[PDB]
Amino acid sequence: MEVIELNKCTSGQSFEVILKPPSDPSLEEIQKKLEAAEERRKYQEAELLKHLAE
Amino acid sequence: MREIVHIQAGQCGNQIGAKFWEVISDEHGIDPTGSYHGDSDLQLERINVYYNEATGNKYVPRAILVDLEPGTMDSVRSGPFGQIFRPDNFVFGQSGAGNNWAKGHYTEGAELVDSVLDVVRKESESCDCLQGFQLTHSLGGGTGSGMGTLLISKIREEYPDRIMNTFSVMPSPKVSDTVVEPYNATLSVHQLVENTDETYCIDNEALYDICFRTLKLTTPTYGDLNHLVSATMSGVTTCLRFPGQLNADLRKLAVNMVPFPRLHFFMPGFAPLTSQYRALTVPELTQQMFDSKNMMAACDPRHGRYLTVAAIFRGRMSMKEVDEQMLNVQNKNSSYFVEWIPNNVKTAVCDIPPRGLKMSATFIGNSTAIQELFKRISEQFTAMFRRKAFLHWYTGEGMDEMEFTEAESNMNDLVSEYQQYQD
Amino acid sequence: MYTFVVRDENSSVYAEVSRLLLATGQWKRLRKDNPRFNLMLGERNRLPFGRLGHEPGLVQLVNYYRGADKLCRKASLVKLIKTSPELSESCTWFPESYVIYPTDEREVFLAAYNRRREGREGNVWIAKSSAGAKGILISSEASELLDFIDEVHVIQKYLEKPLLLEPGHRKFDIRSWVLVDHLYNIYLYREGVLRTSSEPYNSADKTCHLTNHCIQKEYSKNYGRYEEGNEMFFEEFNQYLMDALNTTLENSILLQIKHIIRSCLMCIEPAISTKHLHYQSFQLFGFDFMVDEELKVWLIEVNGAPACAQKLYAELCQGIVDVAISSVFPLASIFIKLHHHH
Amino acid sequence: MRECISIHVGQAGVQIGNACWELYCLEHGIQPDGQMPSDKTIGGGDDSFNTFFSETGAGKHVPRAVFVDLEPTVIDEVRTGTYRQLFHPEQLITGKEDAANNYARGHYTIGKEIIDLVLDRIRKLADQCTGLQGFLVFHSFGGGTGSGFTSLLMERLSVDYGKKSKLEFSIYPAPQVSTAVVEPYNSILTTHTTLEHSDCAFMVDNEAIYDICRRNLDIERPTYTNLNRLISQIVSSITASLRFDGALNVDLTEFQTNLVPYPRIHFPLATYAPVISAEKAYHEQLSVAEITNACFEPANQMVKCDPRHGKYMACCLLYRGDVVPKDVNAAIATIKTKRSIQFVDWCPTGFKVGINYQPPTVVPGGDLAKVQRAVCMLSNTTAIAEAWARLDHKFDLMYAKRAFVHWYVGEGMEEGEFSEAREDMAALEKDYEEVGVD
Ligand SMILES: Nc1nc2c(ncn2[C@@H]2O[C@H](COP(=O)(O)OP(=O)(O)OP(=O)(O)O)[C@@H](O)[C@H]2O)c(=O)[nH]1
Ligand SMILES: Nc1ncnc2c1ncn2[C@@H]1O[C@H](COP(=O)(O)OP(=O)(O)CP(=O)(O)O)[C@@H](O)[C@H]1O
Ligand SMILES: Nc1nc2c(ncn2[C@@H]2O[C@H](COP(=O)(O)OP(=O)(O)O)[C@@H](O)[C@H]2O)c(=O)[nH]1
Ligand SMILES: [Ca+2]
Ligand SMILES: [Ca+2]
Ligand SMILES: [Ca+2]
Ligand SMILES: [Mg+2]
Ligand SMILES: [Mg+2]
Ligand SMILES: [Mg+2]
Repeated sequence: MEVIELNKCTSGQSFEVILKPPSDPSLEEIQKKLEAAEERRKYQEAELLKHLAE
Repeated sequence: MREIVHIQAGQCGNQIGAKFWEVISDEHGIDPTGSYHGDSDLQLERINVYYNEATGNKYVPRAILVDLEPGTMDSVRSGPFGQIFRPDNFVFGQSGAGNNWAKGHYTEGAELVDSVLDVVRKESESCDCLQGFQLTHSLGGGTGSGMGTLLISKIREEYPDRIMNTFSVMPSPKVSDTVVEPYNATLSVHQLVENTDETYCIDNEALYDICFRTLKLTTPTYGDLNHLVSATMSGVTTCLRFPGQLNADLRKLAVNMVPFPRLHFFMPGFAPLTSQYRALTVPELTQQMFDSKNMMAACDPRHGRYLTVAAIFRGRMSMKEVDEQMLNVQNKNSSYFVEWIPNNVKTAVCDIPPRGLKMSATFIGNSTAIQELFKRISEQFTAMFRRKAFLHWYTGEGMDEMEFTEAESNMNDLVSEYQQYQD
Repeated sequence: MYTFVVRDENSSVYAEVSRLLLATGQWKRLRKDNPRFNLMLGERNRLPFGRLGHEPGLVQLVNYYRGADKLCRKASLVKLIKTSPELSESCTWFPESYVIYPTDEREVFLAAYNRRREGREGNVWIAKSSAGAKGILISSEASELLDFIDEVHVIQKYLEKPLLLEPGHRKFDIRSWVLVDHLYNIYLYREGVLRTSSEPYNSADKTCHLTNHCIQKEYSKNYGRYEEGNEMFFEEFNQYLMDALNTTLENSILLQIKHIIRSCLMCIEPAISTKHLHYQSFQLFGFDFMVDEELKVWLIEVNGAPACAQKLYAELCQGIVDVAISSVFPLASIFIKLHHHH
Repeated sequence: MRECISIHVGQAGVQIGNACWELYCLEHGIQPDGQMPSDKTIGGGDDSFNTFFSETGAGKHVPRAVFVDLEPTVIDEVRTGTYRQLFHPEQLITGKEDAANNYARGHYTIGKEIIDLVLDRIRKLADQCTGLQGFLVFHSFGGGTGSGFTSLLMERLSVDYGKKSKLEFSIYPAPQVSTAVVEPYNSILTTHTTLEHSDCAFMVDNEAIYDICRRNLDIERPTYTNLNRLISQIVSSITASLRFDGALNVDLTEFQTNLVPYPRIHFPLATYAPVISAEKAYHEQLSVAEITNACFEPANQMVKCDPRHGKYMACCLLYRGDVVPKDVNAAIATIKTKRSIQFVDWCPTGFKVGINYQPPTVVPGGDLAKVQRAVCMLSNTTAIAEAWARLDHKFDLMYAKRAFVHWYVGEGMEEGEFSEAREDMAALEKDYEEVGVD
């Protein structure tokens, strides 16, 4: 084993032990998605109200 | 504050609706005058779901009473809790509906429906955040069936984003008033298929058999039948009325219980059903709750498969033992639960038991076996419709035979849709 | 009422186990995709171990050890023996083997091959792999072996001096069935089988060199001459060792067999044990051994999904239910327990 | 000093956040009224605890936290709780009606109408930061708000705070305490949308916490209160390096550098020991070797899986209490000769170790006993993909029948998002198998 990067302070310490060496969408694009879903909800509600009007 | 607006329509709807308000007022500590006299803050934590608070800390049911004749509603106003209802919420005509879906839906009911919607609007306008509506009615008569489904269609038009829930009493020749009940029920079922999110199927055939075979009542009355309905309605609404994690509102219940929009017809069950001081253990509660003899729809669950199940236990008991027994029933009879909906059985526990019982359990099942109920109605419909028998009562109100043919095809489609997911 | 699922229809051993469980009246068979089971008779390939032990209120048990493939593959067994200090390359009961890819030990095999040919000693090797169903070449030329693989294989020293049964002057191999339960107890079935060659051993034809039951039934003219189905059981073999070599099966062979079984399974115990795991495993193994003319036992093969001898299906499968299944799910010895320190 | 902002979304995120900030105050000596007598710099300062707490002129230490829920009842508990004085109303955001366990309702329908308010309240906290380093986001997988609104919030945070790191504490669904049949849908929908926006996510399976509470705390039927007190202990040990003096995991960027070499594979497994019942009058205190050996037992992991049948990419040991490096290295040497610990070939076989001398703080009157030393291991092992396989299988069972899909389409979500999210999870499972299996 090899201990490296030992750092000590009043509240504790840290180190590393080695055992073996190795071998986004824009604001506009998000807004389009939210508005597209809202438009689909509006279309579904309009079809329902049309069905109820018949 | 997720308020529910309650509506009861017709003779059956007002009689079971009044008993429902009598039972849950007692559970929440509300006296016939609207004054709270309980001793637990759990009684009032979710009191606003069903009750408005008036002057003097009075609690007024958010309930609207509808009928096309004043008879039954006069009896309600003279009943035990008759004075608790808001007097302006009594909306009634004088002509009656003559056990005729057409009179309720198209002629007599159309003249009265606007005044009901005015009262519904007044109650909704005072809600902090209305979650939806619950309707109690029968399907075999004229007002509850015909005007009740008319009301549902108009409420959906005005409140399209709110949940619609019904307690719908299905007719049976064993407990029948008129021969046209299959006509009225078939016409109403198609309305429910389209315009409700959740419907508890309360079969008068099942209610009669339970009173006679189990409760040992040789001559059951409607009052005896309505005692089973009150207990069931109290149990299935427990999760809406008391603090809890599961199915705490009408929409989360629908999301848990309805995998396909049209298949939203539930088989309710209750335990215990005693013909009375003996203690009922958790294994006994769980086994009786799943027994077909405790179901309210007169359908054999072993003839179908459970899509979803909600179970509610009431009383002081071991939640560890409740979990073990609920897992036992599922693991014992796993063939009766569809495998393509994992963990489809949900369990709630409420510490407050119903009146007169230390422990109780309520069952809500979305089973494909409910198709037996619709098949039964469809057969009785066709037996008369093939000879156009008794149709003149309906064509005299402006209806055409084609509307009956379409209602017939619509319910046969519903039956075929249940059979699809049973295989 | 316990529940189980069947996911390997081709398993003759667990088709009998499933038949026995149903005959108890206390076990119910579910659909193969129903997750609410107590016992899974799993498939051989890509058993979904990651979906086991996540069912509330169900103690779940599976008939395979995840990770046991390290022992039950040709190339995996060679690497496991060489790289594990518990077994080491100085392992005396395993033939000198090398993993040759068509990690690679081409130069190491040729180094020992050149050392043998230079030393005028026996230099016969055998090439095989896990893809050989009824693909094996035995040769004394390393060039012929390396050219065959290119057309993952292993090449191990062919035991040129096997113990030959008389009459017949014929080769054999010993199959041992071993059951490891959920507590990692190692149970050796008291009944083994000698799968014998019916042809005389010729050190100058693969029918007299390969003792497989399929090869003897498809290429040997003497199939079933000396023993039925070219299968000699322990009672006759022990009687032969007494009459011919003045010794017993227990002393001359079985002590080494029990030592090898224990060594292999103890080596992989930390990697496969289900002691503190959310599900439990058991597994039936088929160990194959060779015996040389000096009564030394050599390990050749470990089978992870073995079949059984026809005469021994009923006894062994019943023993599986007794110590592996009913020990976890009790209802309402034919094994030798190889004791060890966990 | 660089500030960190905590965001708690939905019921699970809020209730876990309430348990964490209660524990933080106990650890830092902050009273329920916000006062901190040990803090000698009144009204300001850039100490390590100031990464999580701001200071008013009156000496109140205010959490850098936002609570968001689409239903008011859970956050109203924070408004009238023990630590109600820590927070001002601007930090507590409530809606009128929740997402009804529906990812699409939380993400599209309700999320569109409240996302700008939430970001404005977060902006108010960021404006108090001299050097904000990023966010810690607490939420469930299964709830409509925890799944649907979190993914929308995480997308917008990448837009408005492009350089900032974002870490997750995510509650993986378990039927023993779950409240919705569609939770596998919501889990996969939110993982797909959040995957490119999260730098490091600590998944906690409610099943593992439930059984640890039953087995090690002798709780017959654990409640959310039992679960969240244990979860807050694990969260505290994970964030302690941001709140105390030290040299390991001292900023959010170091979490990715130390635990996440492959960006998509950013779900470290947490293992915690020891969990000891406070009901036991006297318990034998476990040594460094014993608690370190317990980090390799599946019974102590936040997700039940088998690290023996995977490969490690990184491993951190976070100790609290009476621990010195000599005993850690002696424990590691013994463990390596008994345990199946395989690292991928392109990574060194080793452990980054951090020790904080202050032993763990337990909530007075809680279920957890005070111990002399404890450890939380954070290991990026491919074995955690077993949790994805379980989740994806349940998804496949329901989606093959389109069960419950109409609830999501009714909220404006396209059905193609289901298969798109599932294809992403399929590619994720394939990544883990390519890394951890030969
Ligand atoms: N560990 C833990 N899990 C919780 C807690 N609360 C809820 N959960 C889990 O979270 C999932 C449900 O999500 P919730 O957070 O309750 O739902 P939500 O985020 O409020 O979203 P909606 O209510 O649908 O609007 C289930 O799997 C619960 O088991 C909690 O306090 N602690
Ligand atoms: N190193 C060796 N020395 C001598 N003979 C050997 C040998 N390796 C194999 N044999 C012979 O060749 C036969 C086939 O070997 P192998 O172990 O490949 O069988 P197999 O895997 O094809 C079927 P099984 O799974 O039942 O063992 C053995 O039964 C044995 O008789
Ligand atoms: N369970 C129950 N069923 C009833 C009651 N009253 C009527 N019914 C049933 O309801 C149907 C008659 O409809 P009814 O409500 O009386 O007609 P309406 O007033 O026009 O709605 C028949 O199937 C009856 O069996 C009652 O009090 N309880
Ligand atoms: Ca008129
Ligand atoms: Ca200060
Ligand atoms: Ca980013
Ligand atoms: Mg009547
Ligand atoms: Mg083989
Ligand atoms: Mg919520």
